[PDB]
Amino acid sequence: SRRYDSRTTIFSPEGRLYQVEYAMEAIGHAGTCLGILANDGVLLAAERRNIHKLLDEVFFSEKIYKLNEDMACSVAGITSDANVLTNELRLIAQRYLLQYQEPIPCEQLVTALCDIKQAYTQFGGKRPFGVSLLYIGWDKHYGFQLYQSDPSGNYGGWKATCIGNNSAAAVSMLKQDYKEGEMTLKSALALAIKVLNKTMDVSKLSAEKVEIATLTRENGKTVIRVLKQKEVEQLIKKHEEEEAKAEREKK
Amino acid sequence: VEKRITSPLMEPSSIEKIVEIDAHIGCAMSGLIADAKTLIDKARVETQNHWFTYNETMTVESVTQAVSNLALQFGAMSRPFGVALLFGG
Amino acid sequence: AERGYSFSLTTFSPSGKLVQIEYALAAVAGGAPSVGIKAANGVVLATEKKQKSILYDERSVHKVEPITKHIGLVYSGMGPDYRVLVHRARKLAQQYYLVYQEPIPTAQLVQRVASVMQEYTQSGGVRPFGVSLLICGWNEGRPYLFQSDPSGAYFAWKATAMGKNYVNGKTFLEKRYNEDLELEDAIHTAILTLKESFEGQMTEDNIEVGICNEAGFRRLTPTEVKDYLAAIA
Amino acid sequence: AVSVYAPPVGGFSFDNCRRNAVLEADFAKRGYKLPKVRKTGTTIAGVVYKDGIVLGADTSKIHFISPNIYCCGAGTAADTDMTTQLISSNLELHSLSTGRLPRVVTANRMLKQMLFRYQGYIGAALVLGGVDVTGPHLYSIYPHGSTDKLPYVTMGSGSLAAMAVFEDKFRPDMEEEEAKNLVSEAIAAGIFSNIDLCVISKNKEKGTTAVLTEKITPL
Amino acid sequence: NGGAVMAMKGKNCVAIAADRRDFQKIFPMGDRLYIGLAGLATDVQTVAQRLKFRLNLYELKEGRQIKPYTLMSMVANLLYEKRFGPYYTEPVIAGLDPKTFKPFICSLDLIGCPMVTDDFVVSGTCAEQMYGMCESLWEPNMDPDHLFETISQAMLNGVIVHIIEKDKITTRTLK
Amino acid sequence: YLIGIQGPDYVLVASDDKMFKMSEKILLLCVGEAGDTVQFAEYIQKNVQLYKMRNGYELSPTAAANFTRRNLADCLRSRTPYHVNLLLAGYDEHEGPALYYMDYLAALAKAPFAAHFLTLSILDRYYTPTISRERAVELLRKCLEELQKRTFSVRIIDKNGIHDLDNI
Amino acid sequence: LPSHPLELSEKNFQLNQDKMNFSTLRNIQGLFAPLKLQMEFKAVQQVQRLPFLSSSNLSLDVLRGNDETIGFEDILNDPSQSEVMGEPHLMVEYKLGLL
Amino acid sequence: SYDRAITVFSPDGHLFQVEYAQEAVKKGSTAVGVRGRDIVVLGVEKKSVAKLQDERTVRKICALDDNVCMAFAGLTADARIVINRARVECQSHRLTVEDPVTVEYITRYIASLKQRYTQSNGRRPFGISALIVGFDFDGTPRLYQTDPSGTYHAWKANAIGRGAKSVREFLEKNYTDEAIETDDLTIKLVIKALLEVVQSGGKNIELAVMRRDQSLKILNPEEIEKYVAEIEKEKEEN
Amino acid sequence: MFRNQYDNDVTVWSPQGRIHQIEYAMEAVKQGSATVGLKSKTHAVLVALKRELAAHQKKILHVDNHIGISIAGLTADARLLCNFMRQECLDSRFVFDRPLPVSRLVSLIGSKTQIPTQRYGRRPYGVGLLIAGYDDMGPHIFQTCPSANYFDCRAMSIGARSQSARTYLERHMSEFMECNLNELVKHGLRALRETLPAEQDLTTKNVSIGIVGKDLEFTIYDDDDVSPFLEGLEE
Repeated sequence: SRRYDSRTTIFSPEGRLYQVEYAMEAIGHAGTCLGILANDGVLLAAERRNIHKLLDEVFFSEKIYKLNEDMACSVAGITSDANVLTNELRLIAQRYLLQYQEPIPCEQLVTALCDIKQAYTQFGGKRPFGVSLLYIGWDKHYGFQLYQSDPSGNYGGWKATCIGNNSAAAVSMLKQDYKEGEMTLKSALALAIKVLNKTMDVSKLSAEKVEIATLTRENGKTVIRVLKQKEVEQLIKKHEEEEAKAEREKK
Repeated sequence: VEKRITSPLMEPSSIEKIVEIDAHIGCAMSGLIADAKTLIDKARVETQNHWFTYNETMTVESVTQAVSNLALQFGAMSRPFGVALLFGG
Repeated sequence: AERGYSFSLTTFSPSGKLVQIEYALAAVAGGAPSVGIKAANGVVLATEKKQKSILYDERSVHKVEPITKHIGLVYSGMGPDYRVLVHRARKLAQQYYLVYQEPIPTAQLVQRVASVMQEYTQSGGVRPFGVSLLICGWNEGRPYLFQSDPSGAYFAWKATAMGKNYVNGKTFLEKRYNEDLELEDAIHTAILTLKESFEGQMTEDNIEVGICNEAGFRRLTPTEVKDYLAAIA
Repeated sequence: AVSVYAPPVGGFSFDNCRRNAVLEADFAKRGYKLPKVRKTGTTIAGVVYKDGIVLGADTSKIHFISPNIYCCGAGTAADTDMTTQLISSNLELHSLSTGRLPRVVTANRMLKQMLFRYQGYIGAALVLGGVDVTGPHLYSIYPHGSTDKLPYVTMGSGSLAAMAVFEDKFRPDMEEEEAKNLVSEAIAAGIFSNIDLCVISKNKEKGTTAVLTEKITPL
Repeated sequence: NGGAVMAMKGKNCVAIAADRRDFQKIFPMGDRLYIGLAGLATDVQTVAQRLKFRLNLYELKEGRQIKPYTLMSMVANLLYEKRFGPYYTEPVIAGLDPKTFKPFICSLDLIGCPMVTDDFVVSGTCAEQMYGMCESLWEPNMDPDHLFETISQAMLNGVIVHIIEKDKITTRTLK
Repeated sequence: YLIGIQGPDYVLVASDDKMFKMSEKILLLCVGEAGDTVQFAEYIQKNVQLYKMRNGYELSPTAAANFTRRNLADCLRSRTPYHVNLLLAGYDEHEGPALYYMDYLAALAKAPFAAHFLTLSILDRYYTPTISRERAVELLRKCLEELQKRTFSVRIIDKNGIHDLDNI
Repeated sequence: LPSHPLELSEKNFQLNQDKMNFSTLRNIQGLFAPLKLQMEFKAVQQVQRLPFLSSSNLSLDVLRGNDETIGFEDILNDPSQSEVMGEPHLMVEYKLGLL
Repeated sequence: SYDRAITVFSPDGHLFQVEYAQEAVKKGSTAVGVRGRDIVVLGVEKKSVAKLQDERTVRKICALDDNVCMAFAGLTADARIVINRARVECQSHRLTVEDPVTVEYITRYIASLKQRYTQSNGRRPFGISALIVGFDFDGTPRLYQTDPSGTYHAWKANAIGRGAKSVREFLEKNYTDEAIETDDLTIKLVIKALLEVVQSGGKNIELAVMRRDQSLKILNPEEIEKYVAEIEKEKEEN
Repeated sequence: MFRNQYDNDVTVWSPQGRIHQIEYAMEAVKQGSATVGLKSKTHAVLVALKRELAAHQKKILHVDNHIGISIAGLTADARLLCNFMRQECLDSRFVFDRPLPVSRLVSLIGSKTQIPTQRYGRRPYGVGLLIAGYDDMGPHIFQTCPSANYFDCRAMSIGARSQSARTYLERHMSEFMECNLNELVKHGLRALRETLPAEQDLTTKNVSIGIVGKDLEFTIYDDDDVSPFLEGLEE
């Protein structure tokens, strides 16, 4: 409150660091990004928010990134910082793989990047990154996983999560329509698209507003892929038809 | 020293204010005990190197002078040391 | 007001805004108009150079400069920061070429320069480079166009505008630009965009055009841009 | 993760050197069979004449430094390619800053300084020849960083015969076809093979095969 | 410090064959791209591991696959990093181009020195005579089976022949 | 004399003790310079304990072998007089038993059977993946007899865990 | 002793370069020029990324005059892609001089 | 006031930044430590279980050496950093002395790290206080505490974080010796302390058990539910 | 009034072209205790007036064999300056095998104390040093104002109530030159007593004397050792 926010290294009478809280507010200003754990795999239903009519598509994905053979993540925050943070993720994963010749367990990479972010928070003269990354992946230990770190480095485990815009509503509605141990990747995508429909009120899902990823295990290989425009269009159409049928049933 | 035990569950052994820096040297702490840790550690190190090299006993004045030389460094510490010692040897 | 946050670069505003980067982008927006159009045969980097005085020598600082044989760029904002970043871009391109014996992809060079700018946008003691880079190039038989910002964030574009009346420039590009649009008339489109965002009379020495096609980047001579202007009007 | 404090740096790593030397001492007396270095032991030649420079490399050993600067290579191969590539990139950056073609003196200075910094531990015995604003120059780089700007220079396997040919058959300010025939004669003496005359003109038994482990991986 | 391996070219198919008795020399540096490290076992393993580290970083950042020429350049840079105190390795790089699927074969130095041919390249302690034998045996144009026999006989004059055919690669340890 | 015999669900080492365990299911057998060998064993044991208790799970025998190869290469690289040969017997929950031959130059190699030549020749003469514990003990005894003609205390790393077997 | 004659030659190449530059300037220009250059280098180095990330050091090279020059240290081993990395807080403490 | 710099003092003689780090510690959830005979327990408040959350990923109780662990209250990331550094230090000490660390030793190291980070304005003090417990080695159960100020104190029963006063007063009333006569008694004591702290039990208790020759054993929710049901039966009896 | 902006930092000039931090350090030395220094043809004498139960402070210090000092300001900066002086003298006698000249040492201290005034993140040494010594060219009594600039003095005094001592020394500035060691010391004691209130008279436990002479090397005199001089000292 106009005090103890000049630096990141200064506390308040209540024992609060306002700079990281403002970084989280900046996250809140970002675009909606979902992550839902499922039995078959795990998905990342992000909001493309690339709706200019003179914008190119020369990249793999805007929201969705790939860290290693076993991991992928989404981004909701400051793009410039998120780029270096994802580069650091890739580098850390490759360091661990080079040293041990085994893919980095998801929690270890998440914790390493959280250490990076909280180190930038710890020391004076450095701005907290202000990026929330939505990690997914598979490992021998805990199978499929869903993690979510914040600018301050606080990371938690999740079955379904959201970061960015309308995150609180998205999470509440996910836990309202989520089953633990029952959701398959199919129903996971259905729930993700439903949440995106009911959260992104700026416009209806046109299949370019939406960027959904998928991470499954075929032949003991982590298959990280992104739903084709056809796939997301089918998801949107299925959700809209089911909603219309429910409205008809309500009468 | 009047060691202050905050609660009955506290161990008085851990809150000791009087310490040993050498067999022939002793001091009592009062104030920021955390910085007193560094101060008395420096004094212990100095007397230990003295015993190692000259195989004698550091004068109380000499060990307190060394730990003062540690304490002179502020503005190492970035603020004046917030603890006082009574080097009784 | 939120002035404490306005002054400091390493602080987040209560709403979560980096005001210093916003002011760097305002400096970018207060720069000279620059229009880049990604055509089918190649790309165009046209801008409104500020050397309109007869004294200003032509063989001097160029708004459009090459980094490699197949990459060039134009800027809007601070000339000095632009030139320093151009030097860094050339250094990075040579590093990549010596490591891989391969032409640096435009995307990779944009990434490297954007990270360099993010480096100064992150830490306290310096300022964000008050300049945005409209980097173009050509790889694997494909035209490229990118836009870097002082924040260090960069985006791919089909047709974008910078400087003054840059929102109007982008609206004009959206009005005119076509996906099939070929080169040698995308230059005409860029000329018309800069005319829509011009101040004065359009002269071959009031603009600086650089195109990059399969052959590579090439800053157009006054004669060529004069011919294009004559064809336009 | 632990036991790493200083930040990373770049440059040559000389860590392998000590163990490498001890192991060579071990292999020298028992085991042998250590990989060696492929080297440019072939002859190179170069002359300066009226309207440019001409270089010869029987092998090619000629290396593009700039559009108007070229450089032959003798000594060690990897060393000479890396050196020429680095100086070529440096001169490319210099030209980009200038908007002018780089000068041969700049190339000679860069090569000399870098090779002296490396104290001739990388074998780059080069014949730097090109044309610039000043005019055609023919330097002679050495691994230890010594240069001679002579009318003609040679180095390599049969470089002495090439030098004799140059000395006997050279006249001041030769012409295009005369210069490139003198270098060819000198480089031909080194051979005694096709030569890459680089004219930088100023104006311009059925064994038993029994498969054991057959596997496929459709792609 | 033993170990030898060679490569041969064909028609949309390229072969790389090493010997066995006791370490890996054929590391897949790509889906249709392999490496031919030959020399001291520990050095081979270290070079392969760090090369794969660099390759994975490059693939993640670029979004494309390393091409054989780019892989050769990367290997040369890696070996030249330790120019003083050289790695006891002579990588032989064979494989198809991920985009155009064109055969490529090359051999490198202990410090890195690109050497590209289109018939065959050999590395190892007895590489010179093996290459002479290949010359005595080599022919211009091969099919995947004919290419396999040629490299196999040359190595023998077991052999793990990895014929990299764009349709599919085949591996066979002969004798 | 550090003879190892990998089996279907165990790895019977036979030290001459040299059996310095790193963590549960991991057993490293170090031979060479007396001072360097034990120091390296202690260092790797501390590192694997740190990994175990920081991540909540231990390094697998393969991961431990790779990390040890890296560290041994570095140690030889930092100081030449570090002649240290290793033999990492271990059991993986998923992979299963894992024996790892590694020379002083840190050239890791998974071994169906290993020794640190006479002992290896007997193993070469007779070995089978489908072997029993008593069969491996007999193999070790034969290898020791051949080496004597030219101790052998044995442990196994079984799915149950490390076990102490009758000294040979 | 070192692992190679060039080991220390290139471990401290930059140190010697600056040392000789300042020696020459002191001998010719005077005390002021080395002082000024040291001040500029110190000021530019005070502001950069934390040691566990890869700093660009752009403006430092611009002052030094090697922002448009390439060397073997630029290409051979890349600090941006490191193979072993320490803890963040640990290396920041090391840089501050606490350890 | 003088609360905008860790370096500056106040005419009272206070460094308000460190006291604010302590306030942040107080913000954290409750952690309860009891030092019994052949047993040490770290009860933690698990009130905010939430939904679609993994209790495995986020825990307060973490091990530092084979014979010592800790539980904290405050900034989770700061505690994570301190825990990792403490593990590194413990393994280094075992490397160089060949014997397991003492609880006092790692408490000393953690307090020294907090003292290091409270030295200067540039570094803010770690905003977590650790209840470090375990066995020295010869078999002496230990309980300790740390604070951002950077000093440590051994304890017999201590509670930190949220509602620390009420829980530590409950321990003052009920610690005694008859409540540490058995490990089950210590578990019941910490569970009752957290019942005085947090409303619910079992599902709101993240309890850990560490016996004389046993490693950190984080009790499962069913076991803690059984223990709190035993407490409820005892209450019904009286 | 308007000097608050420019009186907190030592590297900022005020609109009146003044650095008030240096003046505040010169006030700090003034707030310290009064000490006296004076020399004869053959001797350089320092007399210091010390601060109840518990021992007093060591205003007089033996910094070197033939150099001695008296402190009249902050104790910490005084200790650092004494350490630096002792190190300089030790290095001179070790390498050059020369008793370090007192004037040279004073110039070194002047530069040392000048450093912080022009540097940020530092404060001027808030201590005044009366440096006695003897070598080559007879005795040397000096004064290092906490502002780097220093002065050479036949007699001097610095501290709180030191103006009376200065006036008395001026009254007999010329007499000290033609005085025996004893008489010089008594003159110093009278100068000190000028600083004491009229009621108080010099005792043995509130006086330390530092004396370096032609044959004599610097020595600090305690209560018992200063009693001789106090015995005979005219009221």
